[PDB]
Amino acid sequence: NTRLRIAIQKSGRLSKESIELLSECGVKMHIHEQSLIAFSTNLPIDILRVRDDDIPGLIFDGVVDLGIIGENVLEENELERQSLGENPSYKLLKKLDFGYCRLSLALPQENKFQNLKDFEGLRIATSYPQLLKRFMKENGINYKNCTLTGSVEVAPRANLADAICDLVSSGATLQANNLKEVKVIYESRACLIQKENALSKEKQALVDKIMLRVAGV
Amino acid sequence: NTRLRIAIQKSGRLSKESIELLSECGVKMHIHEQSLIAFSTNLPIDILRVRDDDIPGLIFDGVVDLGIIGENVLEENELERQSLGENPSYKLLKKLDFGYCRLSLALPQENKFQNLKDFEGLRIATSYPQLLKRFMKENGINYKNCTLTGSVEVAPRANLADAICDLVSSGATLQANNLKEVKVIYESRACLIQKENALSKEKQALVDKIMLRVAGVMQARE
Ligand SMILES: Nc1ncnc2c1ncn2[C@@H]1O[C@H](COP(=O)(O)OP(=O)(O)OP(=O)(O)O)[C@@H](O)[C@H]1O
Ligand SMILES: Nc1ncnc2c1ncn2[C@@H]1O[C@H](COP(=O)(O)OP(=O)(O)OP(=O)(O)O)[C@@H](O)[C@H]1O
Ligand SMILES: [Zn+2]
Ligand SMILES: [Zn+2]
Ligand SMILES: [Zn+2]
Repeated sequence: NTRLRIAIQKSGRLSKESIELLSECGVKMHIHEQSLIAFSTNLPIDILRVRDDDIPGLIFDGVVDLGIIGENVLEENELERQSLGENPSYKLLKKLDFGYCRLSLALPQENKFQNLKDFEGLRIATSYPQLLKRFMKENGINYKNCTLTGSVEVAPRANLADAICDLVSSGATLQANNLKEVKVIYESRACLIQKENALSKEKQALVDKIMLRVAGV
Repeated sequence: NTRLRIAIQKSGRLSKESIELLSECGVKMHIHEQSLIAFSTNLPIDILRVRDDDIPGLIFDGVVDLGIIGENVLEENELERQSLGENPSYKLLKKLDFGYCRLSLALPQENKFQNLKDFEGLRIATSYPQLLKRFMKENGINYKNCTLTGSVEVAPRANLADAICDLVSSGATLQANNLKEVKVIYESRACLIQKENALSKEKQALVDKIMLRVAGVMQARE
C-alpha cells in the first residue's frame, strides 16, 4: 500500500530511543499497547512493533521498508540465513547513537583465565550461537554449544555450562551472577536499515526526507 | 554431572501439565517461580525451566537428558537444524495426552476459498517458517514468507501479509481476528524425548522407571 512500513522493538532496550528518534524526524504517532501496528497521525507511515529478533528477517524478506535494530541481532540473523543457503541483503542507512553494548565471553569469578585457549572443549551458553560459532572458528577453539534465549547468566550455576557468551554494558548482571568478563567478541550499536528491492518514488522520497532529518538530529 | 536433567517449559501452555505429569509420576519437587533451576526432593533429578523453543536444541546438543515439548516446536527446530547442515538427533519416548493444537493455513473470513492454489503468490505470516516451507514445497505452491514470533493473527489486519500459518487449539482467536481456518498442515501434542547418546546405566534405569509410571498415569487418566 501507500504507507511506509517501519519496524521497531515493541518492548525492550531499543524501544524508547527508537520512538524518540522517529519523533525528532517529524513522525507523530501514539504508542500505547498496540499489539502490532501504530499509525502515524501526520505522515503516511506505519510503525510495526515487533520482537527484535524478527526485524532482520522482515527486512530480508521485503515485508517492511525500514528497520531499527542492534547490529548483534542483525548479524546473528544474517549468518543463520547464510547457513541456510540463502542470500540475505539489506541497505545500511545509518549507525545510530544508542544501543551500545558488547558480546563477551565470561567465566566464573574463581577461575584462572590465562588465555582464549582456556575455553578449549568448554560448554558455552549463549543466545547468539552463530556469532559465537564464527568467532571460535576464526580463532581455532573447539567448544560445545548451549543455546538459551533467557537466563544465560544462570547457566554455569545450573550446571548447564562452563562459561557464557553474553551481552554486557555496565557489567552489573555479570557481577550479580559471580561471573567475570574475559574477552569481547563483538561490539554493537543500533542501526537503521532498509530493504534491498527498490522503493516507490513516493516511498523513497519519503525515506530521503526522514534521512535528511536523521542527519539533522 | 550425575543427576538426571529434564527440561520443561517455564511458563506457558505446557508448563502446568508438565509439572503435574512429573508429580503424577512420583517426582516431588519445590519450585521457586521465577528460577531456571528446580530440584526433585525425593529423586536425583534437576528440572530446568526454560523457554519452550530452547528445549529441542538442549536435547540435540546433549545439554539435558529428557525434555517435554510440543511436536510442532520439536519438528520446526529439527528442520531448522537440518537446513543448517547439522544432524539433529533424539529419541521419542512417548506421545503425551496434552498440548493438543494444530498448525493451520488461514485467510480473512470475508474471502473466497476455492482451492489450496489460492495461496499462490500470497505473503504468509507465521512463527513456523520451516514447517510452512516444507508443506508448500511438497504441494508445489509458491509464496512469500513473513516470520513473526508473536501477534501472527494481527498481520493481515495490519497489511503485513495476505494470509497466516497459525497455531490454534480452541480456534477462538481466529474468529476474534476475523479469519477462517482453511487447511491443517500439522497436528501436534506434547511429547517426551531423550538425547541421542547413551545414558549411564543408573540414569537409564531412572528413565525406564519414569516411563513405566507415565504409561500407568496415562491409563489412569482415560
Ligand atoms: N546493557 C545494554 N545497554 C544498551 N543496549 C543494550 C544492552 N543490552 C542489550 N542491548 C541492545 O538492545 C537490544 C535489545 O535488548 P533487550 O534485552 O530488550 O532484547 P530482548 O530481551 O531480546 O527483546 P525482545 O523482547 O524484543 O526479544 C539488544 O539486542 C542489544 O542490541
Ligand atoms: N492454542 C495454542 N496456541 C499456541 N500453542 C499451543 C496452543 N495449545 C497448545 N499449544 C502448545 O504450547 C506450546 C507453547 O506455546 P505458548 O503459547 O506457551 O507460548 P510461547 O511463546 O511458545 O512460550 P515461551 O514463552 O516458552 O516461548 C506451543 O508451541 C504448542 O506446542
Ligand atoms: Zn492515542
Ligand atoms: Zn530478542
Ligand atoms: Zn515459544
